[PDB]
Amino acid sequence: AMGSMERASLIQKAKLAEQAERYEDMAAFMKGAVEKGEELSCEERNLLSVAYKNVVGGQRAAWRVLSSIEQKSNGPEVREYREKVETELQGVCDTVLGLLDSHLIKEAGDAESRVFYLKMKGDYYRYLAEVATGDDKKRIIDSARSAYQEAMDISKKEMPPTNPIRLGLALNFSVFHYEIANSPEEAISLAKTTFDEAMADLHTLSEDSYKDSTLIMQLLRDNLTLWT
Amino acid sequence: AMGSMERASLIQKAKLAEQAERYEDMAAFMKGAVEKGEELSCEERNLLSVAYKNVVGGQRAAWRVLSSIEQKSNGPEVREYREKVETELQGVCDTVLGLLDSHLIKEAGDAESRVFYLKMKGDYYRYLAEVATGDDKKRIIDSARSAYQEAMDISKKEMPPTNPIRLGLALNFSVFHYEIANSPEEAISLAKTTFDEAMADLHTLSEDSYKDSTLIMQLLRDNLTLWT
Ligand SMILES: O=C(COc1ccccc1P(=O)(O)O)NC1CCCCC1
Ligand SMILES: O=C(COc1ccccc1P(=O)(O)O)NC1CCCCC1
Ligand SMILES: [Cl-]
Ligand SMILES: [Cl-]
Ligand SMILES: [Cl-]
Ligand SMILES: [Cl-]
Ligand SMILES: [Mg+2]
Ligand SMILES: [Mg+2]
Ligand SMILES: [Mg+2]
Ligand SMILES: [Mg+2]
Repeated sequence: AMGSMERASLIQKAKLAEQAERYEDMAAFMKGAVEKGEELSCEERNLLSVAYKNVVGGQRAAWRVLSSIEQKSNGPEVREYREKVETELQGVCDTVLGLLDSHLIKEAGDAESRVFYLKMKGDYYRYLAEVATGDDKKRIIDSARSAYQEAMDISKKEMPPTNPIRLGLALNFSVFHYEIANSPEEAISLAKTTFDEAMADLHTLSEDSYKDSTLIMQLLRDNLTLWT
Repeated sequence: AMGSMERASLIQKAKLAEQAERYEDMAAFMKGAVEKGEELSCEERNLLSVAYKNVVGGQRAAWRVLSSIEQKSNGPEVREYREKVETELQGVCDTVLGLLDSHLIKEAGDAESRVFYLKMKGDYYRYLAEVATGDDKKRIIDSARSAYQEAMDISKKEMPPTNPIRLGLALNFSVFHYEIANSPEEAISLAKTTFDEAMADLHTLSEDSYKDSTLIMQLLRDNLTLWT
């Protein structure tokens, strides 16, 4: 449905929809921009990420409320409506995974872009894993694992330890370990190594870079405090 | 699309969607419940009101952001996207007005229901008036006026001055006068008379009724403070 709108108009309207807190419209404008087939700039990558994080964040928070109600219940209404929200959540994750696979990841040759999109692929399989059950759940967990691992390998080879994309990848992969993979020690180890390596690289940064890096380091510290 | 769901299941799912902060789903479930054709209980009236107030509240807040950006601008994108949001806002107001007219108002014989639905009819024409221009704007303002006035006449004949529905009607009609009709003195007069008449009736109330009434009296006082 965004096929008739210019790419630059879609980007401009995504920024307006962000100002208006209309994140479903923001996601649909960024989906249309990706579908134009050109690579995304750094600014455009971040618009894409912000739009879908907020859309899925609404759905995950709802699914959590409904799942809690359902667990306490244990008529069909609670389960039906939890299933409705779950399906729409899965559809959002599938849409994002579809954009990554057609064809954002394959055309991303620079480290900053390739790590960004692989971390997104890990995050959206992780959201699928949160609602999954059984050994359907297993292949989804492994897919999230694989994406984060490929991003980590690239990030370690190609980015400094203070790069905010590298930091946020490590933060989300530590949450995957803690929340999804039942590997709290791996979680803690990753978050502590990441924090310590970044601290030792801070001296290299300008004032503005320092503020960007240390903000994500504080998120790593807040988790280690929650986890230990 | 809610035609196949039982009325009681629609009400139960509206309450769940409220807990999950999913107000578009809440509105669609309550729309489906009204469309069953039976009168609404007091609790159900309030579910209907909460669902649509939140949906339209999102849209009005967005429209305000975009209108402000557009005014400062004065390409087509800002205007196009403001128009997109405006159209969806108008469609929500038309849907609510449609439910009131088919056939909630005509079947509402008790004062508490009839005043509730007429105040809703005033509020949703008032939201239409906020985005309207010219002398299209005039007939819409007059429609909001007419609905509030009919509700006020009934409320004064049939409800005590502390009844919370009567208070909230007077509060919203005073906002209509101040914001839409360019009649700040009428606004102030209404809000002060309403506050004073309720204060003199408080002695008749139980503890719980007193808390309900005085909460809306504080909203009247907060406006008089803003307006004087
Ligand atoms: O409270 C959190 C914290 O989650 C994270 C913390 C650190 C890194 C990544 C995440 P997320 O699980 O949101 O990707 N997330 C909420 C989960 C419910 C939906 C809104 C966001
Ligand atoms: O800040 C207000 C105060 O508006 C009122 C105050 C008293 C009575 C009725 C209203 P409203 O105009 O929301 O019906 N309203 C916001 C207007 C922007 C959209 C969300 C609500
Ligand atoms: Cl449902
Ligand atoms: Cl490539
Ligand atoms: Cl548009
Ligand atoms: Cl009647
Ligand atoms: Mg073009
Ligand atoms: Mg390339
Ligand atoms: Mg039935
Ligand atoms: Mg009747």
